Amino acid sequence: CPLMVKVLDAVRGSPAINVAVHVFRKAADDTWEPFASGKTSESGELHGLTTEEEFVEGIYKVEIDTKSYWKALGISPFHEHAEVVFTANDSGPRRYTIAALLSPYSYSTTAVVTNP
Amino acid sequence: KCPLMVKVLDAVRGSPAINVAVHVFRKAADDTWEPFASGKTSESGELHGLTTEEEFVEGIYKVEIDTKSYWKALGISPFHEHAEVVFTANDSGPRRYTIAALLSPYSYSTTAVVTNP
Amino acid sequence: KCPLMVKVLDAVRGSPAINVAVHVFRKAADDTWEPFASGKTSESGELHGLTTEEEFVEGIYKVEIDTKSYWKALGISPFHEHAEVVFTANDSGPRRYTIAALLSPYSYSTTAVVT
Amino acid sequence: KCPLMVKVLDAVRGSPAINVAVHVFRKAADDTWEPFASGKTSESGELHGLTTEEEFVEGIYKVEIDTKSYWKALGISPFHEHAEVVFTANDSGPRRYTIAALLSPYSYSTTAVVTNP
Repeated sequence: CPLMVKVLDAVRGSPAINVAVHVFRKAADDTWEPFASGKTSESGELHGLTTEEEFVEGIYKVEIDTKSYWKALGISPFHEHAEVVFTANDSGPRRYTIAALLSPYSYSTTAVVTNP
Repeated sequence: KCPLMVKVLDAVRGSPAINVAVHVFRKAADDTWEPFASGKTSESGELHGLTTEEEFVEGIYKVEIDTKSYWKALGISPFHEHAEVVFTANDSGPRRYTIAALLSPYSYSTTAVVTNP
Repeated sequence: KCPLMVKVLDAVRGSPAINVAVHVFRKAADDTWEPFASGKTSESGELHGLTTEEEFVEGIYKVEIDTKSYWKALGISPFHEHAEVVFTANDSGPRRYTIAALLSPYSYSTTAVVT
Repeated sequence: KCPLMVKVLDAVRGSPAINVAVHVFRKAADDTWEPFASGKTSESGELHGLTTEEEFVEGIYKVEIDTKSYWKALGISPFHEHAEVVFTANDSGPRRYTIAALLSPYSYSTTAVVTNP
């Protein structure tokens, strides 16, 4: 699990469940080609969408379908989705995880990176 | 601009919090918090003139924001009773401090920015 | 009364970010982003005049903040290439939108305020 | 499991905040905070097994994080003296509590997630 995305719902005080996660990689033609997709559990965490072998150096992008969740929960959201664009494995392999705290019309993204 | 400013924004409505009790305390020689200044948040959420620059001496200060009052009125059950921030003041010169709070029913974030007059 | 305002702060130095490039795009009918506006962040970190109220159509918008450029000079290698904020503007009608982004070398938070 | 857990990160370094002191106080009937539990944040940046469910009671609590000491060790000048989270525990029934804090030299955020076990 080189990449893991954790999603939490602030207003409900419970992990956000059933939000779509989509991962893209920048290609040589500066175009985003799909990399992986996932579905977040009731624990609020989606993992295993990427393996170390498939993961390689490049500029990625993670999309979280925060729009559909709040319609399902009945809230009108401001943000269509959350996008986190970052270079990966610039100097050797590393472990990247992206945490997202979600509210209607407000969200935060934090990334902690460990070498092993 | 006052040396201490407090701004609160609401996540659920995307608007600044209105009518939130804010309390300021100052440390004492006996390590006991003493009341320093109290205010009521406006609709804009920005409060100025709470403490005068001359009456803002170097020391340890605490600012509290009434989280329960805002949410018990609007109808959402709070997780936090209130938000408290503690910091040193006037270590070197009379700087201006701004304390910004992003408010959510079960979360909040606090940031501090300093401006030199 | 600029409908779109971008506010950027630097948590590491506790001061507003200075000399930050910001770009704004609007989605086209071909589902492709097309440049809409751009600017340069001042010392205060608050930007105005990026767009006009009259020329603010009801479409999907994206805001890009050149986080990598800022922290490259300051000497701390940043995690994020940049910051992206995607939203559907003028869903119910004209209004004022404020986008506030708190920056850290390895984290950032975005909050939206409507007048 | 553990009724209350506190998990802390660092923002500028992109690493968990290690060697950070955590102190928990419980409010008394005399409005006096009693030292309830104290711990040190692990290398993973999280603290677990802080309180027993039997020891945990239905009252107002408080969590303190030693922000000042952490930045002194790493060599960066911090703004905040400490981080304080206050809430009402077991208002209705026993539930799991998790308090998350993301630290930066001049800002920090606190989020709380509660689920019925």
